[PDB]
Amino acid sequence: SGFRKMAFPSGKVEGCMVQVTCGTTTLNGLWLDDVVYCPRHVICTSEDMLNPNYEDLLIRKSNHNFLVQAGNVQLRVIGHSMQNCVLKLKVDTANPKTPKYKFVRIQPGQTFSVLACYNGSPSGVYQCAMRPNFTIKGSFLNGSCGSVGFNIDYDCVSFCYMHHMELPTGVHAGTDLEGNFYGPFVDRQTAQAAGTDTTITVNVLAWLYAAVINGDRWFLNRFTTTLNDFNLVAMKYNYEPLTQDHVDILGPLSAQTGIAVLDMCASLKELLQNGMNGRTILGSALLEDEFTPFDVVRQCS
Amino acid sequence: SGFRKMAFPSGKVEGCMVQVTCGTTTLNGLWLDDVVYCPRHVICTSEDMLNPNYEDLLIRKSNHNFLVQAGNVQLRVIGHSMQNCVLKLKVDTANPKTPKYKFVRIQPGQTFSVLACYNGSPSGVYQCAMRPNFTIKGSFLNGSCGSVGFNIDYDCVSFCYMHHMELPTGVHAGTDLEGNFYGPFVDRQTAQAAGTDTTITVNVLAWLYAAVINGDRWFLNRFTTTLNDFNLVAMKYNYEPLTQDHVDILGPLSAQTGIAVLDMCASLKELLQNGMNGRTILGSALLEDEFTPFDVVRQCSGVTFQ
Ligand SMILES: O=C1C[C@@H](C(=O)NCC(=O)N(c2ccccc2)c2ccccc2)c2ccccc21
Ligand SMILES: O=C1C[C@@H](C(=O)NCC(=O)N(c2ccccc2)c2ccccc2)c2ccccc21
Repeated sequence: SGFRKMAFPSGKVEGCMVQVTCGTTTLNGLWLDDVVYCPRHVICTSEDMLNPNYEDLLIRKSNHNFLVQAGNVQLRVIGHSMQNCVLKLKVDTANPKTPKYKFVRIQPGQTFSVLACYNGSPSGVYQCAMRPNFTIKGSFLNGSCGSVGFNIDYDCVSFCYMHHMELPTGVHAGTDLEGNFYGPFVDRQTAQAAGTDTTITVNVLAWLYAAVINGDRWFLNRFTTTLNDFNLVAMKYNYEPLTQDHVDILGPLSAQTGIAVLDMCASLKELLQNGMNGRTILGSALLEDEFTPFDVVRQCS
Repeated sequence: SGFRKMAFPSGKVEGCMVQVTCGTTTLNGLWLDDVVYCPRHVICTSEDMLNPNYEDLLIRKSNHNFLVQAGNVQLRVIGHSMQNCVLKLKVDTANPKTPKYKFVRIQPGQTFSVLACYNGSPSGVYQCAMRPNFTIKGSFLNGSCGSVGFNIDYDCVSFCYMHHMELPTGVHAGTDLEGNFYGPFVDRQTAQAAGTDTTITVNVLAWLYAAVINGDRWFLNRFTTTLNDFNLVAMKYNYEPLTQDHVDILGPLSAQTGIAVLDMCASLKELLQNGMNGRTILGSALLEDEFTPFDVVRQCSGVTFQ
């Protein structure tokens, strides 16, 4: 019983964090096997960012210009290359603490744990969702660049986010570990902005189920709805559409509580229109959308 | 920018978790040097818990009646002893992943991270507070007993909590690592229940300071209050009394933001009496009390661990 914002244990990722220095800049990197991954903007000065030619900037760098340190030890850099917006530093030692891992690109709505680091050392761990507008709402300061986001499933780390920049609105932008940005962002100095955001409907439904597992019931009503009618209401209130896959993914929580998916949608429908009436669900006065149906199953069953 | 409920990195603690099995019961243990610490209720059958005589139960166990496993390697038990509500199993090898560590007893209102574990395998980590009523509002299922709570101080893990039971309201009770319970709970089947709880005032104020640091300023107003006047309103909404010590420890956040402590109390007074009128603070439509003053400073100043 209980329901908390729970992160993955971070130890397998802590064993991969390093510090990467190129000239006057230091940021974080991720050491897997004999490669260190970090944002390619490490190689840029402030003046370079106005109009960078990353391929030329990198031609003017050599292996010796990159200082890589794992705790107190310098790694020898023996090669360098760029894949999209990620720099890959080859080093002469494979990380002995390399976990089982994969790189995955996640969809909006999906959650992960962030290990916020500075200078290759950890500050803390917390859960984030990829927003529909491809930002995350993290907690990050200068020098957090190169911190990563991940999930852990049957002993295997799936890295899905590398942190690159904070946007003027105070939210965060980055890439997958193949170096492709999430959303319309770029690693140079230009006006760029996140669009309008929406609420992750399937996550809100998963959280309602969680509330029912923990004994909340007051929002269940006597009504039902169709998927198409629910989606008409959702759009008015800037909620993402709910798809049949979503319904299917919510099956297990449906099974466990007795509450048909469309009946829970009928509950949300009334909440979207009429609000929470001064009431709380699982410790909150707003509808929470950063728990997936898998986050809920993991903690509640 | 941003302000999250941030847990400690858990790697130093993950390397200490093991499984302990006695009869049909399996729960988690903490392996530090050549000792394994776990709840002593591991030695009890369901029959025994009505009125356990732990020293009579324990004297009847042999070393070989305990099965301790690190992963799927057996740690042979070579000695046992009880200290308060914790069992200490001496084992035949020292954990080579033992971090620097200390046992510390925390006070109510203080915060720590829980590493929730099942069958000796960590499943996740979250940050929570010790409630005024000495419970924790954790997230735990059957099997979680022996899971621990901790803080990190530079390179040192300060262990503060070991999980023993869920009470009937769905909150959590346990001990320090010397096996003394927080609060008036006991490790037997009783009708014990969670006493009346309050909101941790100082922590709410700390989080309003976090909000200001992050640019969320709408609840700042032109009024002030005295400490005594404030406490009258605190009493009515079931908030802990604010003391001059609490006022002192908000000193640094006050200095950083330029908002006097008693002006921030004036802002909270108004939020209590009026509510939020539809608005949010740091993404919440409720007043949050699980960040301490030091927690705000640590996150906002990018403190790391070694
Ligand atoms: O969460 C973060 C990470 C950090 C950040 O935003 N880094 C970005 C950054 O430093 N640059 C850059 C700038 C000048 C030379 C080279 C790179 C940048 C610029 C444009 C596009 C992409 C990268 C930060 C700073 C202050 C507060 C919060 C935070
Ligand atoms: O958060 C937890 C941990 C788990 C718990 O509360 N276990 C308690 C428990 O197993 N016993 C006991 C019982 C029979 C023999 C021996 C011990 C118990 C009884 C009284 C006093 C203290 C210990 C649990 C069960 C359900 C949901 C959530 C949770």
